[PDB]
Amino acid sequence: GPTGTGESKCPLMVKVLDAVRGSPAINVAVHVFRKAADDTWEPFASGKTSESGELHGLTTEEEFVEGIYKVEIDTKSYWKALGISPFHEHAEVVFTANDSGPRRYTIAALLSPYSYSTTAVVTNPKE
Amino acid sequence: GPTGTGESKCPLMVKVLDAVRGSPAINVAVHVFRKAADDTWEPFASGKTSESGELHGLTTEEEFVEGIYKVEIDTKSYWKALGISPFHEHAEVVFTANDSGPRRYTIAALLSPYSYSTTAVVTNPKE
Ligand SMILES: CC1=C(/C=C/C(C)=C/C=C\C(C)=C/C(=O)O)C(C)(C)CCC1
Ligand SMILES: CC1=C(/C=C/C(C)=C/C=C\C(C)=C/C(=O)O)C(C)(C)CCC1
Repeated sequence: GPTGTGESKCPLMVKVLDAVRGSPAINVAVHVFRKAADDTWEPFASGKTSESGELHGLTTEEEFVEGIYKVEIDTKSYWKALGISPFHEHAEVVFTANDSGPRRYTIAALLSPYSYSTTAVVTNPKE
Repeated sequence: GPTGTGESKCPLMVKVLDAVRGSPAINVAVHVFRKAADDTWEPFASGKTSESGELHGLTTEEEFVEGIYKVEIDTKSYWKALGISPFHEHAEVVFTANDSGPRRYTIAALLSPYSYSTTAVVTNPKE
């Protein structure tokens, strides 16, 4: 498993779906941050979802150390570009990772203009 | 039940449900904040949900002016009290409050240990 800003066995993956059109939510910007020593959020990784609504390759197993991470989904620009003025500014998922060892995390979000749902699927690696 | 920063017509209400037990999520801490010129968040109101899982009297119409607000729900303390290991650190809902539109805002949240869903009901009448 590789080291730095690429994809190991992809420890963090984000998947976003659209509940109004019944399709993946394409081109949604995603920003990830790690809480720093000094209690503030430092930028950790970023990207855009693909044609299938997924974003892989945000980090490696070597760079994804234990910590508190924040994944911010720009849902507002997403809906605005489809001409809807949605309710939320963005959708955020904050969680503690790899505190009992490394794990793979998939963060999924289902979006509607006035509602969002999020779920996480966590698997214990090995290959 | 409870309250916050003083009781009026109830321009903002929060309701929290438990998907694991099919009940209202009681005694959950809720904090609300208003975004400031310097872009940081300032405390605005807070409280704990009552027996029916609702939190009212957080603000009043004079004080609730346009801006961007953040509602933070301490979901982690809620699952720990139940003996469940939860995934999220808390649930946040960030939205812009506008005059133009409707006035009553109900933010509802349905919690599971690895997943949460949030919806907003914005009306002209009550609740
Ligand atoms: C049910 C559900 C969710 C998970 C969806 C997943 C895990 C979808 C995987 C593949 C799909 C839906 C088909 C596809 O890409 O073609 C999320 C967390 C969004 C929250 C709302 C309820
Ligand atoms: C969040 C949530 C849910 C609960 C909603 C509740 C308890 C709403 C109460 C009042 C509302 C939404 C405003 C209105 O008075 O019209 C259900 C179980 C549907 C599942 C999806 C997630």
